[PDB]
Amino acid sequence: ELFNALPQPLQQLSLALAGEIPLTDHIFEQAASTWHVQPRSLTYKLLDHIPFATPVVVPPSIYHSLDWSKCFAVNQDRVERIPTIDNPDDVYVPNSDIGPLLTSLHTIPDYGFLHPTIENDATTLRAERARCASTFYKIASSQARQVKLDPIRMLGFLLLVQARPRVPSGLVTDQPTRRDPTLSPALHAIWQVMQYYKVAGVYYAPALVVPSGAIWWIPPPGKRNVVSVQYLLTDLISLAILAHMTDMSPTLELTGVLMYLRAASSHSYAYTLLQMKSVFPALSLRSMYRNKGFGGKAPAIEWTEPRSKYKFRWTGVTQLHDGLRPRSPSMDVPTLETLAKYELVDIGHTIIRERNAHPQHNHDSVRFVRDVMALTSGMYLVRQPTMSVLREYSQVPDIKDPIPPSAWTGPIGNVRYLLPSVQGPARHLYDTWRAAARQIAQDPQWHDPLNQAIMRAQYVTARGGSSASLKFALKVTGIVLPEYDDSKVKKSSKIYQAAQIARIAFMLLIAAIHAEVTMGIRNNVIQQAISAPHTLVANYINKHMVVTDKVIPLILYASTPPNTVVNVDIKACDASITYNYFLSVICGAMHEGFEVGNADAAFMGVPSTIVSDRRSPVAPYSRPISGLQTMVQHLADLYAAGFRYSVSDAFSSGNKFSFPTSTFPSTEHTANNSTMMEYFLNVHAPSHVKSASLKRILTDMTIQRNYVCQGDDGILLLPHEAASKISADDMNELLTCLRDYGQLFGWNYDIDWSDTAEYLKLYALMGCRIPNTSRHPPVGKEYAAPQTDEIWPSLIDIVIGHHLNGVTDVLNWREWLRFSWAFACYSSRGGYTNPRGQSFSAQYPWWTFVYLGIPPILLPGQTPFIHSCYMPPGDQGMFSILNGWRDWLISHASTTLPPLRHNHPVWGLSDVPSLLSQFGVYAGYHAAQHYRRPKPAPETASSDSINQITSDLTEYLFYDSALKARVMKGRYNWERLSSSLSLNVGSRVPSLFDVPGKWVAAGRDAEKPPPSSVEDMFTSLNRCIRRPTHSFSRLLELYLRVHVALGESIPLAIDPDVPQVAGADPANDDHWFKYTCLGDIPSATRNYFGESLFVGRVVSGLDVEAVDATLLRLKILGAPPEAFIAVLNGIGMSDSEAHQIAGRISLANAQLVQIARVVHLSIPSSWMTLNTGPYIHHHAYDFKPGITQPSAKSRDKSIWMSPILKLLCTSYAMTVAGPVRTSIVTEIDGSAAALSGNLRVWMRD
Amino acid sequence: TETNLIPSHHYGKAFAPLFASNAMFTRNQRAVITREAFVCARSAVAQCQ
Amino acid sequence: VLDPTVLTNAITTISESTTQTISPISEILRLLQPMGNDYAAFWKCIASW
Repeated sequence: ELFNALPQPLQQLSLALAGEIPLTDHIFEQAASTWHVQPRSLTYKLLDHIPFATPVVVPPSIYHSLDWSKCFAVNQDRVERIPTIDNPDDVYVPNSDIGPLLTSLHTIPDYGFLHPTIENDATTLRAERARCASTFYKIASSQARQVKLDPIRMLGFLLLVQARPRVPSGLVTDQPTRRDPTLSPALHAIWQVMQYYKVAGVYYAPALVVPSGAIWWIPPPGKRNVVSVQYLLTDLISLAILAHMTDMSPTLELTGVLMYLRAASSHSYAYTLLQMKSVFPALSLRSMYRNKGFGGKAPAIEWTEPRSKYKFRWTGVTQLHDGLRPRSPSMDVPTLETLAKYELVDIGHTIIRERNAHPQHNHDSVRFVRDVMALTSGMYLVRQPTMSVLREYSQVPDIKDPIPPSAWTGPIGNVRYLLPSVQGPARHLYDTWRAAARQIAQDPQWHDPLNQAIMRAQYVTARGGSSASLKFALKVTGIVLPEYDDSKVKKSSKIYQAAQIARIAFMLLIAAIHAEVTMGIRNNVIQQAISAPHTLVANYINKHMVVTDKVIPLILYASTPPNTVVNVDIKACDASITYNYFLSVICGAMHEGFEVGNADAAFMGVPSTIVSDRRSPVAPYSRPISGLQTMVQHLADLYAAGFRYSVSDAFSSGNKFSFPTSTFPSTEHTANNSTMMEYFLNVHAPSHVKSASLKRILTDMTIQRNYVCQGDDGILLLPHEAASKISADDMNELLTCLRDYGQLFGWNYDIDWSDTAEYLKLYALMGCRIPNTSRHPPVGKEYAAPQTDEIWPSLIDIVIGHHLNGVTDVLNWREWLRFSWAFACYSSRGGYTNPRGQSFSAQYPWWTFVYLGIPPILLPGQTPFIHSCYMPPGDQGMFSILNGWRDWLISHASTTLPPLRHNHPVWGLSDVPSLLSQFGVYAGYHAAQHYRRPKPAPETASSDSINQITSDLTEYLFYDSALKARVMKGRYNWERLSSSLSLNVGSRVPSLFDVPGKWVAAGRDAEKPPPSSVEDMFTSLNRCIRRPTHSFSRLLELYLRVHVALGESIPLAIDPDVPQVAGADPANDDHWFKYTCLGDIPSATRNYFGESLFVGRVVSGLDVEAVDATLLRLKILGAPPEAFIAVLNGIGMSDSEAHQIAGRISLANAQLVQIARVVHLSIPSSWMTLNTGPYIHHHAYDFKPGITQPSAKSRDKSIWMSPILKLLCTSYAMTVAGPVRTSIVTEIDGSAAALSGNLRVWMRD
Repeated sequence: TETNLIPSHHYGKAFAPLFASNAMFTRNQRAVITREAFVCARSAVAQCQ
Repeated sequence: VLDPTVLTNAITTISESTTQTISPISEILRLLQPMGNDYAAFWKCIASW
């Protein structure tokens, strides 16, 4: 059997994780070091223990391999472009073996790496062959790197979860699992593949994974190590996991496997999958319910006031019928024919046979749609960077109606105006952009110095950026010499550094007109600042424009079978904006709108030059243009020469380039979406659609209503003459007049109408959101780099991003929670070996994952699986566990450990901090608060870290216009106030002196932190484990006074048999409860949620919720009005603008969540997709005057006190794993005015 | 409701695809047969007594 | 069946200010509600008559 085949430590853990033994730190530690010590290939032996009955037979043609030498030609001078076999797009990877080009690594024999000799040739002398070999090894060991860890390890956790059956929890609606590991086609095809890699009884994995990349095993003579098998195992593992967290039927699962075995067998594994990526949502999600007899329940959502403030409201239940079926035809004819060419038709007829057995909209039907959509291979697809640029970036759009050259005026310097005669879609684009440019040019908003410092903060990216080259190898065109390091400089050309390099003349200088030399360097801060009036106008078109309340509510309303919905996705909206049509009308219109401004007004540091103006043939005359028009003359000299790309990929060896194209990797190809559809519904489609009925429908349709634009995506929802839509006459003739409308100016519209709704990759069928589990797979994670970046505790943040991202999805939790726990444990045994010294290690105890968000399986006093996966992370969850069993550990430590002599007011004389320290709670509490990334070493050239000149002069870019005085008035008037009078913080309130330090902390975050720093991380980590402070935190020790007891479940928010979310059916215990007790559509009252944050305009270096808390955190205390203006001057706001905020910030009319933010009680990301708005302020009492005690009566202080107490209640109410229920503060240990005073001691810090 | 809602326009927009064909005139054809078959059941029963 | 969630539910919904020190709802709720023998004294009195 599988269970008695495992190692002693693992058998105990599998038992422990399953629920039989609450796991202790000894169970956790021995199971952690059992993984890292034993060889990784040994967990493939466990496949040989389970018997198998699935009829999946792998072909012997998997291991055949067309060699890489035919499929990796250096067509250009140093470009390893793969010569496609049969296509332009067959370039993902070749299904070759790396048999010859491997030399055995001496540490792990029979596991080789790139040949030492071959690598040298590529670096020194190109070997059309000696570099084509190197670009094949660094792709196949990078395509086998798109994975969270070793996938052989991720399979090893699934055998732990399937080692034992789960202990029955005791809940009524707890279904034991139906999945049998002896009946699974995924991990039977793994073992059938793994027979080929067998040298005398032992298994060799074909590619052990190292943070530099994969290490491929060297086959003995006669066998081939084909690179596709490692990806064929990475998908088959990811199917073996997604069919044990989904309860996928064995027959349905079998079809998915045959999809993979055909793909490994053909020439390219990666390529085959891509051509059949949409072959599985089309069979099921797109085509559900077309048979007669359709009819279940579906929600009845309303659009309240449609024009703006999309505020959908869940109002009722519809009863479906044979009418309002999906009018669109099924995808069986089209996808199956496409499917037919790869010889899997039989896997198409199986899924069609299953789908015809779900005729009506049930829980079982919409669970089936998630089962088929979890069959698409969610692995990422690495392609050579040089090769990728050729096939993606450079595709010039085809225009079926160009602007004639006699439709422009004469030139005015560089740009041209459009003539008034030429109507069409070009005229509406010109008129909607010129009218918006003549609103921006007459505006007081962008002349304020704080708005300038915000705009300079958007250019140096606080998040993102790319590998820009430099500036002074591009300023040899100019005369301006750039700044150099005063002291040793660490940051290399960081977007921030570019600002640092030239900050002498407001981050730009009309002496710096050499911004057009080498742009967009990616595999510029002065081109982002030349493009100021291009995204200033695009942020006026995008006035009407989050996912949780502006998309999730929508997708649902659009999917209901009243209104039929066309979803419009534009393919390559980047590569459709060209200067031949789109970007010349834009720069033409902005230069026309920018004349209603004062024609001598400089903008953003660019003066007001003159221009030729030759647009009249009888009188050309020099004309002074404005400052904003001067940027347009340099935008038109930049957009017309395209964008340079200095792509130099590290995958291919010598591949360096200089690439010009017309694609930008900001919000304009978002902004052009609405105005080009506004012309469709009003002018173009009523002009010709050849249908009397069709024309009638369009006339009553606008674009503010009936269209929701975002990015390149968008949903077009028709007027209410809806379900009654003739698909032959109306909805297909509306589509061909749409798809030919976009082709007359290059926009390749890709319409795919069906009665689901796709909106930025969140599908929903019939009022029920369907999560795509292959969008973020369990084993898969992109990296997009040769060498990765994994020190050691950067695996823990992956695990919490692996667990919580699977629970936004309605993945079954019990199979999932156990899997997450097993995976979490592996991520607790780490190490670091010095290059010239001793090796090191660390051991995170469990309870360091309970503090991070993973709920525990079995505490020592309970029954397993009663802590829900919606438990909030941190102190809200550490309270909501300790509030659960405080009646247990007090009774247990009264009959074990001796009583303490003094009294802890939360407990009694029963001594539980010496019991909590025995269970390892404090060692888990102080471990996760300890930092995880290695600190950049504190090394400078001079002044003991002071007088740094790259940090002190990034402030010069942020201090233009005597704003510098306001942040100096802020840090003076606050330090005069706080450190001597009262409210003495000791640390800085979030002022503007932190963010030039924050650009360096996000800039000096260099790779390879030296061995001096990561050893210092390992030593500091080991001290906070061995001597974790016995005392808890200062917030948690005050939260534990509250005794929260919860009553019977609250009146429901959804008739709990309409299925709202992809399988949160009674197979799932709590996910069906928390999605029907609470509702979806998370729009609530304006006294709870309504997105205030009473500052709004942050400087982008500051957290918005750090200002919003500390503006409230003073108002809780006895703050003088001076302490509000001194903090708000620290952000840089003017004294007049700070005063209007200093009077506003009252607890009366303050969002309930904001008050909770003061003491760091946040609504977490786990239930952001839930309607916890009315739950907190209706139910979850802070005082129910008959159950509660009069001792816990927050009297006068209740305005700010109640929010905290209502969020401690709902933290306990979502942590337990049943229906949500009314949670009452029973009593507080010590009175509530003796706790409200206790928080105000902490709120002075 | 909508802001500028002209309701006789809104109903003519809405009630147009319900009078598109013989939806109403199937109940009339069903009613005549349920009258002839009712007398022919009343006649044929009361003639055999 | 003397169920004491009828007396309690009538007193608990009178509204009083929480800023007063002595609270005249919490006094009488302390007076009767701790319960001994589910109020069986009443039966003894009736039994005795």
